[PDB]
Amino acid sequence: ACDYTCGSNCYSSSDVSTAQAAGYKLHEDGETVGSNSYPAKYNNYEGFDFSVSSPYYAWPILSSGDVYSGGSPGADRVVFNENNQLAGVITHTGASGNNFVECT
Ligand SMILES: Nc1nc2c(ncn2[C@@H]2O[C@H](CO)[C@@H](OP(=O)(O)O)[C@H]2O)c(=O)[nH]1
Ligand SMILES: [Ca+2]
Repeated sequence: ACDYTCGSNCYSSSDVSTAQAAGYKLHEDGETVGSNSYPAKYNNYEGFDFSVSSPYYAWPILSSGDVYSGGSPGADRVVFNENNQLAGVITHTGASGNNFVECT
């Protein structure tokens, strides 16, 4: 079963931890990759009910299993905070415009 389901993409907790670790590392080094400069600040316009405190940062999680290194970020993102705590997993899939919805 999927720990997180983003559209047709299935993710396990291990997939999320691996992606989060990569994104947090770049965050601590102040380095960014991709046209959207990930890891990027996530303002939570959607108003998701995250249990951990902000600031939040979004980092792409890929359905291929590989860690994001630039290029197309796809539609899914892992959101983490300054303490390297997981806030949630979100996606543009099934969301209007440039908004996000949570993966179930
Ligand atoms: N939907 C959404 N986009 C945000 C938020 N904070 C920052 N953004 C950024 O703003 C852009 C959308 O206006 C997003 O790019 P993306 O659409 O390429 O993912 C994303 O990087 C937020 O809270 N919600
Ligand atoms: Ca996987």
